[PDB]
Amino acid sequence: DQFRVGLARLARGVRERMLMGSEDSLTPAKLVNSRPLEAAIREFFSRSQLSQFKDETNPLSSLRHKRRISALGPGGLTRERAGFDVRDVHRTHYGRI
Amino acid sequence: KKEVRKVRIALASPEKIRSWSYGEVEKPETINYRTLKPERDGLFDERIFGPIKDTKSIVRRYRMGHIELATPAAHIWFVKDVPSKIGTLLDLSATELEQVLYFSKYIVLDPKGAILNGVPVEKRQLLTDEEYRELRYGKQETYPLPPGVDALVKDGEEVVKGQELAPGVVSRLDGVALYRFASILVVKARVYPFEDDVEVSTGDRVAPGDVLADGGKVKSDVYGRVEVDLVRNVVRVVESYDIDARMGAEAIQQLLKELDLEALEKELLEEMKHPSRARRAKARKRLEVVRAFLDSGNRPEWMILEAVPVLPPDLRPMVQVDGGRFATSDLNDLYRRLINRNNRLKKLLAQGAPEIIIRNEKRMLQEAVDALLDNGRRGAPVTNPGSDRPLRSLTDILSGKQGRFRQNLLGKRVDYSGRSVIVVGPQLKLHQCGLPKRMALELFKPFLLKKMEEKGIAPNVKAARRMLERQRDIKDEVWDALEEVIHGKVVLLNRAPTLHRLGIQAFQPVLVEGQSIQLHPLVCEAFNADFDGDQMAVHVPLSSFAQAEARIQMLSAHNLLSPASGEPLAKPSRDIILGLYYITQVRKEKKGAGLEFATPEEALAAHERGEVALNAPIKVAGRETSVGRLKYVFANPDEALLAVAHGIVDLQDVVTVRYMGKRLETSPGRILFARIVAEAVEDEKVAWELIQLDVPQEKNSLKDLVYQAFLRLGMEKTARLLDALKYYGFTFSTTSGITIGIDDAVIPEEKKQYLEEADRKLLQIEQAYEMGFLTDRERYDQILQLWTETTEKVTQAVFKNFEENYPFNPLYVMAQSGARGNPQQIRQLCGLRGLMQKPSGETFEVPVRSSFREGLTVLEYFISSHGARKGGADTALRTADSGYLTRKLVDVTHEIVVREADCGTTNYISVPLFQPDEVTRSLRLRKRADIEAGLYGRVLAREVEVLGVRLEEGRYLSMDDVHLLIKAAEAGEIQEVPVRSPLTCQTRYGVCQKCYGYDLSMARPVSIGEAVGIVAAQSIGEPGTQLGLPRVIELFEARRPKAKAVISEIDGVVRIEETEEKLSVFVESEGFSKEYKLPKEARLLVKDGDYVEAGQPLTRGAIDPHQLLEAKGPEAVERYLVEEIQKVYRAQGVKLHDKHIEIVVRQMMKYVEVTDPGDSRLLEGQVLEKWDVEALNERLIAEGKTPVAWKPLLMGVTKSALSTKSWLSAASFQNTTHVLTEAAIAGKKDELIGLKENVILGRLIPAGTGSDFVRFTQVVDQKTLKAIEEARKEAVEA
Amino acid sequence: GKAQFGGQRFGEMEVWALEAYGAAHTLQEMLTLKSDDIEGRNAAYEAII
DNA sequence: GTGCACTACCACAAGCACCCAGGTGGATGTGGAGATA
RNA sequence: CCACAUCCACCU
DNA sequence: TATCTCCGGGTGCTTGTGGTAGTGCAC
Ligand SMILES: [Mg+2]
Ligand SMILES: [Zn+2]
Repeated sequence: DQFRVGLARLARGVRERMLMGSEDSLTPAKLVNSRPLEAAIREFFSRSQLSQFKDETNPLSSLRHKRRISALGPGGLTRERAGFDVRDVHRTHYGRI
Repeated sequence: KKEVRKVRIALASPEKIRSWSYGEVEKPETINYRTLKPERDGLFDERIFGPIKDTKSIVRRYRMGHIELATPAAHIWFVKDVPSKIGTLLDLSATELEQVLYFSKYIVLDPKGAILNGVPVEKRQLLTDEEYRELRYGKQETYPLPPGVDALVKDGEEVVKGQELAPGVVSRLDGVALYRFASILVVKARVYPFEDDVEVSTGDRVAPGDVLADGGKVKSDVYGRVEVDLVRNVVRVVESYDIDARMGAEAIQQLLKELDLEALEKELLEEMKHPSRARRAKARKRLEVVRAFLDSGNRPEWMILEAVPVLPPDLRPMVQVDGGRFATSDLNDLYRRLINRNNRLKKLLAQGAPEIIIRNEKRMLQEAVDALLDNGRRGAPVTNPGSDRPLRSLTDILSGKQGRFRQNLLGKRVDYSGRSVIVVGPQLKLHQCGLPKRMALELFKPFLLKKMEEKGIAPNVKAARRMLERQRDIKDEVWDALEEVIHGKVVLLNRAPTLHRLGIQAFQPVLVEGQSIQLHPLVCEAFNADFDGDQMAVHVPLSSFAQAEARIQMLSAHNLLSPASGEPLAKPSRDIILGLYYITQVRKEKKGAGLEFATPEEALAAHERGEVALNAPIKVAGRETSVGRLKYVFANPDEALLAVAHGIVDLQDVVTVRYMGKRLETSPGRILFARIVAEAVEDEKVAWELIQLDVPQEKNSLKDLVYQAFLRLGMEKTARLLDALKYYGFTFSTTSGITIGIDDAVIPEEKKQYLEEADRKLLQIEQAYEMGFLTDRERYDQILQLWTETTEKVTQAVFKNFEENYPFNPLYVMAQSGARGNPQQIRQLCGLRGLMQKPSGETFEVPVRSSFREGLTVLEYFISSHGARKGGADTALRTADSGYLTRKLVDVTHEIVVREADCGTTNYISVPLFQPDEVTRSLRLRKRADIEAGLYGRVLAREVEVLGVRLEEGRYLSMDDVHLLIKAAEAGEIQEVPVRSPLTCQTRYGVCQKCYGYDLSMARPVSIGEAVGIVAAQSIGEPGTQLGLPRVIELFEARRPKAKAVISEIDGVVRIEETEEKLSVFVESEGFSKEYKLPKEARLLVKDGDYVEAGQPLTRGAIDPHQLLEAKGPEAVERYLVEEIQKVYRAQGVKLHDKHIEIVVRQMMKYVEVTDPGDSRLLEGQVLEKWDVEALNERLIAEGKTPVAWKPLLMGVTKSALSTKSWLSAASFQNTTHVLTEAAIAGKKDELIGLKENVILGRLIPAGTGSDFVRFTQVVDQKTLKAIEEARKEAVEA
Repeated sequence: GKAQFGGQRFGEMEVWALEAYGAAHTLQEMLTLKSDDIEGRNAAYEAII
């Protein structure tokens, strides 16, 4: 998802460059620039909420941190202050959660 | 030198702003990157705020700047507040008219409006810029004409709609068309030819009847402007007269320039007194604002701001972070933006005047000013793109959960403090705590430096500091000096959640080796501190004044009883209770022979021989005495304990011991406990009479013992008794060997068939459902009832088995004593945890048959996880709700302090002793706990003699008096006790000593100067976290319950009509009848024909406090609130006294609103006591009998807290914006009464030691007193 | 923080407990002398030395 | 003197600003396009 | 220098 | 061409608006 967001930004950039650009033999450089997609990927892998510091206290800690499921995320899905209705477990969690 | 007494807040004139600032900032250049010095005259200029190099830099912390805007602007607070203060001072609509005038292209115009545009005379209407731009200059139309073509209309032709000005040109309205060669100009004007000199020149605007030109020959006919064209020698007069033209905040200023408050006030009075309440509501709403400006000095002319103040640079600093990058507050960005926009506006106004661009720039500047003053009220200006975080404005600094008020009211940081994990301190005394030596050395560093400077450890303090800076220089002499320093000092220990007053406790530190803080076990309940890894903080008071305070009134040895009730908190804990129960228990096993012993005197030898064999045990259940009492008789307790030491008899053995005066058939354990009590205290007779050596020492027995010892002995003796009890409980719990194994969770066999029986019944109900005899709800109720009955049956069977078979079972022993566990937990361990609640709130149909002694099935564990998650979430949220409630109560009640001479209150409350309704119609005595919580520690209103004892008026009710009154009520002498209460106290700010009462941490009556309000609020709020709560919220914050119960307001009789649409209950009286409609769900509780009184609940349900107050009165609603609040706390087992609830209820309704006006408006509500003072001044002190007829108004806790005379507490409590705006409209000289304001200012607290009753107390020793008194008497000559 | 441990919080609940007692000078010095008043804290340090 | 419409008052619905416990430890993050040098 | 944001934990 | 610089959930409140009954004009 983050990669396709960066790809959409790059698509807007290349469309603008083509609109400004006049000639045609400019495919390598004058169309695509790596800055938007690379910036988006780096931002996702650095400052995202789900990309979080590894807990290497012991192998069990690392494994559990690797197999954790979060209802939270970017912010538009689930948020801290009010989540009382969804905190309770469900009858379908049997064997899955 | 003079002391601060009042704090006044008011508006600041532009003259005041210019007086504050030292020069003006013009450049939006904060600081150059290359030159770290300030760049120019901008936000950090050197000469505008003071020297940045070491006067110190502190001048830059206080010197302010200013920006002189070329265009006036209005404070966002006075235009966007919910009552728009500018919008209510003027006759302008707040929501749309004010802002469309204040931002958009709209015009308001006072002076001239006589011009006609299809609308009558204009006074202050709001009209769009288009129609005003038209009526400014008449009605103008322009028509280009092709060259070389001559039109048919000449220069002076009147034209109507439809006239052909040319073969292709036609106009649309009546006017005059001027022709050129090369265009057509259609004007709505009247043309007059003339041939003489002009009287009115070009530019002047004229009124009808005035001479235009040619003398009296030509005169004006309508309003408009005169234009003279000598080409045809004609004067044209348009129908647009001189009318003002103003826009933006400047326009508003003109309004505020021309508004006079006295005439507006008189007009408001005249137009408010006559009409009904509909108009007079808003009339008084704006009249209060007008009076606020009029009486407070500062005029509203400067209510909008011309010069914007600029905060000192250090209050908005730019700091290097790393590699030259600057971190800056949003204040600098907002100031830079405002400066740049103002400079652009000045330049644009200087160069040229393109009207539309100028207007856009004016709107932009106004938006920038508003964003600087407060961000978020209109749009959301943000930082540089890429970081969508809104800028932080002045309001964000002020308001918010983390704002200037909530960081200075608290003192968030302390110098001499530390924190560490806590461990048990069993070897410590109750007035001692274990402090690690490294943190103790660090905390007492200056004292240690002084002490080692006193001796020869170091030459000077610098040498001592460099000696102590590295731990490799530590020496035994340093440790000895540190021990000498802290010989008498005390430290304050604190737990992170400070729920009540006992969360802070003083202790005498003892140096220990380690990293953890050693804590006495007995204070494990005063703090909510176990030893599972929690940490506690330590603080070190410095001044000898504070040291004396901490050692006297905050030492843990002096705080043994609760402030919420009389129950002690230093009671023996779980392990001590277990040990004392084990030592003071009597065992009985079996009787195997003829128990008959009273009659036969030869039976002694026969039964001794039987005990020699296995016929009868030593603790045999004989008729009169056991063989143990016969075999062993001890002259003294020492002999019995020495025989126990030899293993002959256990501590749990019945035996005859000759005590000081009697022969007792008791156990050596009970005798040893009695001796422990007798040696802990000095005298033994009192110790013997304050114990009960005939029962096992359960936790209630220990609590009663501690309370009696505190009452009859004092402070030191109670502490020593507690220490001895703790030590012996530890020793005997250790030696007794209580262990828990899987076999200790004994499963009774009978419960087995119980399940079978239930199962059979279950099956029956099942088939009862398959025959159609029951519904789903009926079946669910039957299953729930059956399972909840068999659960109780299994619990009873389990406890009966434990009593009968294994008296010394660890689970049963812990359950009987107050050590740990509940019968429900013991059942879950050994019986069954049947019923489990569904997440929807209901309960599962299928129970859990197994227990933890057995193995739970996977499904049962998955079901119990539901309850586990529910409990976790409920804790994690109800804690927050309880904290919010506690903050509300503390802020509303913080002003109550007992400062008093005994008020002459001939008023009281009659506390009932009988429950008015436990059945439909019956009276029974209230529970002992409720009566104790209502009566203990009160002051009798008047003398009462109930059982031949004269309880004199003004006597504090001790526990013995409460017991005597309860016994008398049981006998049937009295039903209500008249006692003083805070609810009837006449003290100005607080309650008096008599009306408050007698319950404290001590027993003695309350000392004068104690802040009873805060301790009351803490006592109410502390159990909330361990708690229902929404009911408490809706009672404290007066609201309308959803399930409202209909009540009657006038006495009468009940006439019930059962119409199927809606039941009709009629309150019938002699001259009138009232009717009430009750729906199907309205389940009432009255019978037809019964007499009904005012306020009597016709239906079952919650009662709205407001209508109850309107019906019965203040006292009735106060009693209802107190009882309802106490009900929920009783339901949870919490023992909370009524004094605190009465304090909060009195603070809840301390407001009245007058009906017959005196010297003020009518429909306004303020303090009851102020109105009482005004009435006393008006009727008696001064001449003029003007009754200020008021009615009491009941408002919630939040509303009462917000509406207060002192603006500091209200601003710091809930909402800074509205409170500060209200306190700025009228200069609010905040008198420094109340503890919150003094905390804000940091001065001495009016309560406690700072009370003027004890604030100053001259102290002189005997010899100096004798010398000065000798001087006095020698001044008295001869 | 990294340089020195930093002071312990005193919040408002601790303030409420402290003024629930009669302690007024303790609160006065712990809000001004030991917390904020720079001249006060400097003078107190010098006097204690 | 009564039938009719009228206009001021009231219960109900909608838009809006404001609340949402205390304390501690640790970790990582804070620029991309235009314009002028 | 410690500002703010985000995340993970610990004690209630 | 390089570097620097510009490009929500819940509660109290207010207001509104059609509803509703007192009262003004016509039968
Ligand atoms: Mg703990
Ligand atoms: Zn009193």
